[PDB]
Amino acid sequence: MPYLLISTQIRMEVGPTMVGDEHSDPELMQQLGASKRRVLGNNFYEYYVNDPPRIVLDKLECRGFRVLSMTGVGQTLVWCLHKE
Amino acid sequence: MPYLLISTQIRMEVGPTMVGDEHSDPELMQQLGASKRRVLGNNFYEYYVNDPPRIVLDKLECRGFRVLSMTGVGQTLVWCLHKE
Amino acid sequence: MPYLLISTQIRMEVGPTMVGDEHSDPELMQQLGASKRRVLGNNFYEYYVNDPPRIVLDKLECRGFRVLSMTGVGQTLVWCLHKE
Amino acid sequence: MPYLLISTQIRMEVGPTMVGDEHSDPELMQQLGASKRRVLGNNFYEYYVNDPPRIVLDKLECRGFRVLSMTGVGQTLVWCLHKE
Amino acid sequence: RPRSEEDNELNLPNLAAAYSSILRSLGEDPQRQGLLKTPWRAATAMQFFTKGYQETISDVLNDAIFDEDHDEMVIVKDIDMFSMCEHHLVPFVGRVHIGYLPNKQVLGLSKLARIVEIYSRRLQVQERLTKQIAVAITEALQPAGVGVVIEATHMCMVMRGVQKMNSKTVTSTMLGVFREDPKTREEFLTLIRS
Amino acid sequence: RPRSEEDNELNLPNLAAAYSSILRSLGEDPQRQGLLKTPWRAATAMQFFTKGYQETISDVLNDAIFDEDHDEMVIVKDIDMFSMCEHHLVPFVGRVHIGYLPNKQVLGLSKLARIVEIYSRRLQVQERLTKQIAVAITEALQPAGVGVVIEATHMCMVMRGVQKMNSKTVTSTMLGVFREDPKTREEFLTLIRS
Amino acid sequence: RPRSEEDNELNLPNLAAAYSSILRSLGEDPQRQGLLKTPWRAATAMQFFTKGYQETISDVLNDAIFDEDHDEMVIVKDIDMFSMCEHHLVPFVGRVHIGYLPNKQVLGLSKLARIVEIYSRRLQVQERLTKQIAVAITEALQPAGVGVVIEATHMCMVMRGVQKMNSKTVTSTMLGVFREDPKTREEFLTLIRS
Amino acid sequence: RPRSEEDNELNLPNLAAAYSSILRSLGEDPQRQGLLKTPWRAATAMQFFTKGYQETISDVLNDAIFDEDHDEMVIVKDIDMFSMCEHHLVPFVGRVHIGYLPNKQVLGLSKLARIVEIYSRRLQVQERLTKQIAVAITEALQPAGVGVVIEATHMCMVMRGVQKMNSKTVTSTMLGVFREDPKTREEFLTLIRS
Amino acid sequence: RPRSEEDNELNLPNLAAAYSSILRSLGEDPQRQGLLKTPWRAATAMQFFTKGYQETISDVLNDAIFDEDHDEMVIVKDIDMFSMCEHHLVPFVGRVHIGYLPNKQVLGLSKLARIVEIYSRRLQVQERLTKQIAVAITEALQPAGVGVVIEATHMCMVMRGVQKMNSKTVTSTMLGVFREDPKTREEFLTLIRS
Amino acid sequence: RPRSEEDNELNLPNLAAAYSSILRSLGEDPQRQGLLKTPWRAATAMQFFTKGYQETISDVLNDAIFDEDHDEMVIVKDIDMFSMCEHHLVPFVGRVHIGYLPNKQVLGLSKLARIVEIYSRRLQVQERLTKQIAVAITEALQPAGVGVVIEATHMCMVMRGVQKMNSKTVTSTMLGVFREDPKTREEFLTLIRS
Amino acid sequence: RPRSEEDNELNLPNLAAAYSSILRSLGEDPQRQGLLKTPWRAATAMQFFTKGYQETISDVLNDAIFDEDHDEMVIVKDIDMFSMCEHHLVPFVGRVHIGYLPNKQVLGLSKLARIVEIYSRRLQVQERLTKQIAVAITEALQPAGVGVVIEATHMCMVMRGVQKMNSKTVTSTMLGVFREDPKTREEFLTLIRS
Amino acid sequence: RPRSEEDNELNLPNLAAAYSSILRSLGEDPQRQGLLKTPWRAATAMQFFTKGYQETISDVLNDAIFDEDHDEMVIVKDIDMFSMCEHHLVPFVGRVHIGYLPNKQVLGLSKLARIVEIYSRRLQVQERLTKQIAVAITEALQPAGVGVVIEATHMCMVMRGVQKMNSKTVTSTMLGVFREDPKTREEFLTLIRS
Ligand SMILES: C[C@H](O)[C@H](O)C1=Nc2c(nc(N)[nH]c2=O)NC1
Ligand SMILES: C[C@H](O)[C@H](O)C1=Nc2c(nc(N)[nH]c2=O)NC1
Ligand SMILES: C[C@H](O)[C@H](O)C1=Nc2c(nc(N)[nH]c2=O)NC1
Ligand SMILES: C[C@H](O)[C@H](O)C1=Nc2c(nc(N)[nH]c2=O)NC1
Ligand SMILES: C[C@H](O)[C@H](O)C1=Nc2c(nc(N)[nH]c2=O)NC1
Ligand SMILES: C[C@H](O)[C@H](O)C1=Nc2c(nc(N)[nH]c2=O)NC1
Ligand SMILES: C[C@H](O)[C@H](O)C1=Nc2c(nc(N)[nH]c2=O)NC1
Ligand SMILES: C[C@H](O)[C@H](O)C1=Nc2c(nc(N)[nH]c2=O)NC1
Ligand code: NA
Ligand code: NA
Ligand code: NA
Ligand code: NA
Ligand SMILES: [Zn+2]
Ligand SMILES: [Zn+2]
Ligand SMILES: [Zn+2]
Ligand SMILES: [Zn+2]
Ligand SMILES: [Zn+2]
Ligand SMILES: [Zn+2]
Ligand SMILES: [Zn+2]
Ligand SMILES: [Zn+2]
Repeated sequence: MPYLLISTQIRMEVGPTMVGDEHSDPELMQQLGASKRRVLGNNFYEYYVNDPPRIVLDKLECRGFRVLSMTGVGQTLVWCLHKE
Repeated sequence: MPYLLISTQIRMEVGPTMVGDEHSDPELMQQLGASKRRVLGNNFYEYYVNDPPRIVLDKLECRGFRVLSMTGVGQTLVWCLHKE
Repeated sequence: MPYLLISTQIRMEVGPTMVGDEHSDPELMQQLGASKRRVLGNNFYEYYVNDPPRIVLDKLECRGFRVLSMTGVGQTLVWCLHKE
Repeated sequence: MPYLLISTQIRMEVGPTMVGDEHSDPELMQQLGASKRRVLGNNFYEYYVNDPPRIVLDKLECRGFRVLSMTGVGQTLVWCLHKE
Repeated sequence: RPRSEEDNELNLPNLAAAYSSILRSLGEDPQRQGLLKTPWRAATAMQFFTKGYQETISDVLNDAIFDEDHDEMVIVKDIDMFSMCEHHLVPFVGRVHIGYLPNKQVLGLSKLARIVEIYSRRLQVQERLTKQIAVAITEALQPAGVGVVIEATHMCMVMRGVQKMNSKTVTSTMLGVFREDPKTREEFLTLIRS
Repeated sequence: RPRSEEDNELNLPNLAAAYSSILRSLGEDPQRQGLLKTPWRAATAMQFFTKGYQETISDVLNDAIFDEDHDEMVIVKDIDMFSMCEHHLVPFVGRVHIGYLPNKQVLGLSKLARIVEIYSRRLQVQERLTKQIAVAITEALQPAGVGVVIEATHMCMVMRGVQKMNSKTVTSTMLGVFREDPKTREEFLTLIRS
Repeated sequence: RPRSEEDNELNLPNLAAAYSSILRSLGEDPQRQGLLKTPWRAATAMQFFTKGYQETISDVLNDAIFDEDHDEMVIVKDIDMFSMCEHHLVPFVGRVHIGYLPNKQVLGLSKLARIVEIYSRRLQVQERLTKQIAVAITEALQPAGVGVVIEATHMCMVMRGVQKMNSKTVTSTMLGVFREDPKTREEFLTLIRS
Repeated sequence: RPRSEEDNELNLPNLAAAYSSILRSLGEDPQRQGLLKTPWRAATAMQFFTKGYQETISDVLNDAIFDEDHDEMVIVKDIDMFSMCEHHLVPFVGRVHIGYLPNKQVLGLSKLARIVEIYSRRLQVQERLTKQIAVAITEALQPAGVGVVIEATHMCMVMRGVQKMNSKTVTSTMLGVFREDPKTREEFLTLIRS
Repeated sequence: RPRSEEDNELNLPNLAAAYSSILRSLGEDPQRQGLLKTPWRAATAMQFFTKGYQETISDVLNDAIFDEDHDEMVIVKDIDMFSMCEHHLVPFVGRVHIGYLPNKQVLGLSKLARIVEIYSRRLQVQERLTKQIAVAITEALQPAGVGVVIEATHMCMVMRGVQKMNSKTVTSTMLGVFREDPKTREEFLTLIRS
Repeated sequence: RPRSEEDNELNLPNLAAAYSSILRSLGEDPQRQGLLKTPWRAATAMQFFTKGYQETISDVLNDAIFDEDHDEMVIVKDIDMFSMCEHHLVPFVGRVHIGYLPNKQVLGLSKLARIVEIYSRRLQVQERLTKQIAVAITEALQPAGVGVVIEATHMCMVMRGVQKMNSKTVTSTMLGVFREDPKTREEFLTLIRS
Repeated sequence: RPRSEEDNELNLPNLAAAYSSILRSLGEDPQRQGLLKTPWRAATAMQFFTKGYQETISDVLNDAIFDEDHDEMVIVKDIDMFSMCEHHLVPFVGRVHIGYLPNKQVLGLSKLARIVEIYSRRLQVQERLTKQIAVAITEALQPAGVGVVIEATHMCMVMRGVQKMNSKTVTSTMLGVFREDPKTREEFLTLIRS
Repeated sequence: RPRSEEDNELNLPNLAAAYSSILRSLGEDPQRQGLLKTPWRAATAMQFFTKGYQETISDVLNDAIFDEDHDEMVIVKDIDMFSMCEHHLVPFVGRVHIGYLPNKQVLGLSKLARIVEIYSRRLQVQERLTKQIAVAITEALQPAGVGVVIEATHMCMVMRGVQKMNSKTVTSTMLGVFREDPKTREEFLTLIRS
């Protein structure tokens, strides 16, 4: 599982940070301290942490990930990381 | 702390430039000449400088940071830098 | 001064292209054939050229710059170049 | 002429793909099979092809270009390629 | 378990008794010509205003239909709604606007209205009422998105307290693509207007 | 004798007890978070809706002023009014339009509105309310004529029973020249419009 | 004798002094930044609101013109008017509608408006204001008839006291044929509408 | 410390005195029939227009309720508001529209209105009034965002100075998500319309 | 004799000269870019505004047609009209409403409008304009009755002097059965509304 | 230097003479009863219409106040504006809407209106007037942004030429954040509506 | 005898020929793509606009029903109507309002509309159309009274000639009690409004 | 080459002859009183409706003015427009809304309207009309962008065929920044509303 996608809404200096979908690495999610939830309105589960994205990026560095690309879609900020 | 996220609103040729959240490196924030504040409406603190982003990018170069990705989200411009 | 930020509005196949703020390298601005101005409504000065961004990118290549990232913010296209 | 900018609107799986401005390399434009036109409302000429961007990207590979960055601005998708 | 017609018969006398007590406690004469049948009329009325307690969303929420051929926004606007605020037992009235984008399931247009009736005819809080309506639609259809807007006048704010006539309370719940997609939300918001 | 603040204190507990009882008789849990203070809030609310009983027209009807120099029609339209129908104890709300032609006595504009409040703030019947307002003005001023129109929405007709939304009840009292003179009545009716 | 510009100069300081006193008596700090020039701005404003006292109807009432060839109804409606009620010194604002049927004398349209300014710009009572306007036109023209209607919002009834927002006071004076002839009055009342 | 009822009693005579002085300084006769009780009526009125000083947001800002189950936009629109401009002591009136997206805390609908009353009933500046209402809601709820829009007519701009009738002043405060998210702001702006 | 195209040519230079003079007398520079052709444009425009002088009712008033078979009321409402007040040479604009009951002669609808153009396109006074239109129709048809109402805004009352924006002047001429019969006048007045 | 009262006295006769000349050149008789005082009234009127020339933005643009505590949008809409097009010397009238987002300096609400009066009361072109208002606000406040929209009716397009009644000209200037931020521009455009 | 489908077939070619000729005489090219089928479309359209000639009132005027039990006013308002003025062959469009008071015979509601269709779909004059409608109803029902009002926009007055946009022609026929009784006419005129 | 006055004289007879032919082919009697002058009136009218053919855009498109100092949106809305559909030769009427953002050249407001007249007064198709107006402005100004919206009623869709009254056809052309920038297009669309 080399590719990872994480995101945050509206403002970046504060969480929550979405870090995974239903088929995400359970161990990696646990390492990040992420909880699984299904927000009302969404027809899918998500893993999230209350940490700002910066903190989550540093944690992913430790697990050997690198930011390949970052983009904004709407008011949501998204990061594409690769296991390098 | 390898990853850094900075941003600026509306127009880039002028500040302020947001350079950090509550858990940002106090020393790095000081090196940049950033102040900490909590804008009315936001439920979080931020570090900012009156310098345009370009000036802040050159300063981060000196402290060993490199721009990995830049994106626009809404009317806000964001830069993802890595300690390389 | 390693980092540079240039931009163009609405459509890319035509200028003007914004190439600098008040504290931009006067020599580099001159090399690009840029003029300084302060558009009504803006509380800051800018350097611009009537060239489309492509032409400006080639010119910056000659002065040793490389595009690191490009993004859209609103209807404005922005390029982050580095002195490499 | 190392830098190139191409774009496509709304949906990517279909053309047309804009591949150049007035001062674009006539030979490269011809190699791509692009025509020159001036759409009503625009005060400039453009080079375009009916091919989807993917097809145009592969063709530029052959002429020695590499995608450096890709971004969205409005409903338009833009690619920044460099002669590498 | 939902309230029943039997429950209403057994409790009618106590209600009537309570209202009769209220009349005396206010300074009125329950014997007075135009007040004689009041205790029963007031009781019966209050039972009607809270008849939603004797219904369960399950019933209505089971008449969903499979249909993945109608990818379009469905809106039922200007649904009259009358409810009682649980805080003062005074009614708040206005309209409800529902909109949704289906995935594979659809709901009959009248059924949407019934959802509004089951929840609005209870002692309520506007925010709760709004969410309950939206949640019901969500759980019955698993839609791409749903929107619910309620615009009402709270009599306890016009007839008393802050006494702001003209004043209105609008509550809005946007779920799924109604929340994520700006094009979607703006469309719903426009199509429910004037 | 009119109701008093003391009366309200002594009766507040009984009212609260009655409302607490009603909650149980409806099937609700008076212990539930948002229903705890309800018995008191409903009671206090009901006392405010009927605060007209603690006032007497005598006070206000004694501030008439002599003036036979202003032979013109005086109208105070769009007076907001909130009342409770005595039949179901559900409120009916709307506006009151007052007009009169003085003889030798006039009444302060605000005083006209106070007449509306003293009577509307009781358990009522729209026809009675209309007449009381008119009779008050008549006995206080001995005017050449007086007109009183009331347009209201009865919640017990919208939220239940015949359930006619949009439906409005209008009551009109024309006295003296307002009744006799076609020019007079037509003028009043036009000046109180839109 | 009418008030004069000199009178306003001599009295400005006392007014300023009085308003400054009011500020302190309310609990404010007259030294506070945005309250420094207030005593003078308030005084000046009050003198402007009452500038009608420094004018006399005589002047305007002498520019009447002989003309018995224009037998038609003349109306000047929607004349904006701002006045101060003499009872609370709070303003009441609205519109004035004037109409008349000439005999042998006419009055310039702008002059009708000036009559409204002379009397409205004083401490007033809506009934008196209406009558004075009517009486002026009558004495200046000896018309077949004249009608004057005033629609206004009294701030002292919206911002306080009976606190009836939406509430409006209409005063109407019908003289001569405007009172006698039903066709005349109905016409005026229609032509001044919407 | 806030103003008190005792403060009003002690200061009433000085106010009355100052207004009586103003009457004389304007050219009027304080003895005149309809002006006798004016000095007290004006003073009493002025105290009422500034009764917000005798209240502190602390009281109202302490009745927040924990609730993270209602993720929806809450709006209370068309709140009538009457205030006094501190510059000329003339009133400005209009409406206030409030909206917010809660995080974990909610505020009673009537409480939002009380916040408006506390700040609007003081000598004010529209911009400051807008901010204070917004700041209050923020500090009391720590919401995801909040929006406050005020539309009012400044009598000092209509009755004098630039004298622009029809002219209105709108002030808008957008905080948090209301400022960041375009979908959010556009929604609030639509839901508070017509 | 009416004005002619030759008269306009001969006088154009003098007009242009007068306007050029006015520009200088106002403080402007007639040489300034956007003011060069002004003297001519202003003159030509002022000639157009007064083109009514070069026409005579005689022409139009000679196309009446015999017809005693159409005993019904004929109305042409909302005829746009633009005129210049002779007092200040500022334009007053609005609408004209015409109605008549024929005896034996009728007039083409477009001809009624042309009557308005011939008289409105001159230096005028609203009252005269109204009468001239009425008299023309009267003399051309000898009708059972005729009504003419003019509603207009006088720029010299909005842009200056009394400066009453919103203000409008209405003039009404009722002749024959339009004056005598209340049923007739009321009908015309209703049919010309909204 | 700006025009002066002295300049107006010296030039009044020349204006009067030019207008008197215009009357003759049009075919009228300057001696005619209602045209006698016209040359003076027209001249005086034209001077009033251009009284903006005797004022300089400098005065008003120096009453800016430091304040960085009010980060909110300030709008003053529906400012009545009357001007004269420099091309035909016919007036164009309508409304001006101003909005801005301050940085560290604010401007008194009435001052915004005065900026409109200084430039609108001159011979103008709608695009220039718009820009001048916007530039004045920009230079006096260095705001984060400013917006100015003018909607007017050009009499020279309604009363003549293309003769398009109903036709209106709208000019819009968006500076700073009002131009850059879609959220900002949309908000101003909504808040200035209906 | 009425026109027939056969007549339409025989004449269609000539009509098409005439329109084809018109195209050439206007400077157009009848061969041009979008003008090829025009000669036939125009002819067919013109035959439809005049289809009233192929119907006779007799048919419809024979379906009257005996009924003297319904003594009430019957009104069919807002009947869309499209006609062609016989003078310029340009259409005039608007609405027809019909009302009557029966004696012993009644007419089906839809039949009233058919009467409008038979007469409006011909080359017409608004006054004639009005009378024909009225006369048909009169002769078919011998009612106590009848009223017919037509409001329409004549394109030949908007698109050309006097070129008065906004302008409307209203024709009104009052027969029997609709003419004699003021109560009756006023009622009809009110009930057909807005 | 454009049509000429001479062409109209030579072709007027042929048109008149065709219309006379049409009258007989419809079943009417061209000798009938009110139909005698119709052939000439119909012809004259049709020539007026198509007078755009005798003009060339070149003339108007050459009066552009250099100006790069007015970076603001210019809109001219509610331009009345009357045209003839080329398919049925029945008119379609409504309004045109034009807006543009200049680069270095501007166009006189009245000139914009003249562009609409030159193209609308021809046999047309709404989509072509829209484009031609837009292209004209583009080619004359080389603007940053331009927007053209046309709202009209097609008589051939109301009076016949699908016969949909109320039905309107809207065509919209957005060029340059009006198409690219969402902020721009939304602004134009708002400013041209109500
Ligand atoms: C992803 C997909 O485009 C989205 O769920 C949809 N949105 C919409 C839709 N239909 C409408 N009318 N509006 C929408 O916003 N169908 C599908
Ligand atoms: C008898 C006398 O004419 C009658 O009482 C009056 N009617 C009226 C009046 N004033 C008005 N405005 N309207 C009336 O109907 N004053 C006196
Ligand atoms: C006696 C005479 O008929 C009466 O005074 C008039 N009334 C009227 C009038 N004109 C109008 N428009 N309305 C009237 O009521 N002219 C004269
Ligand atoms: C981040 C999250 O999507 C945002 O705080 C929310 N916005 C909104 C919301 N609810 C509504 N109705 N509108 C919003 O814009 N709930 C939450
Ligand atoms: C005397 C005769 O009845 C009177 O002149 C008429 N009045 C009227 C009329 N027709 C209408 N519509 N209204 C009238 O008032 N025809 C004739
Ligand atoms: C950059 C900053 O967020 C921006 O200048 C602002 N925009 C707005 C604001 N306030 C409002 N009401 N609307 C805005 O668009 N305050 C500040
Ligand atoms: C004579 C008799 O009263 C008269 O014909 C009637 N008029 C009327 C009526 N019904 C109505 N609704 N209106 C009338 O004016 N029925 C009968
Ligand atoms: C690129 C530049 O910002 C764009 O051409 C402009 N847009 C606009 C403008 N002015 C307005 N009012 N609206 C715009 O969208 N001036 C210039
Ligand atoms: Na976040
Ligand atoms: Na910035
Ligand atoms: Na560009
Ligand atoms: Na594409
Ligand atoms: Zn409540
Ligand atoms: Zn009831
Ligand atoms: Zn008062
Ligand atoms: Zn003020
Ligand atoms: Zn005048
Ligand atoms: Zn002009
Ligand atoms: Zn015609
Ligand atoms: Zn057609």
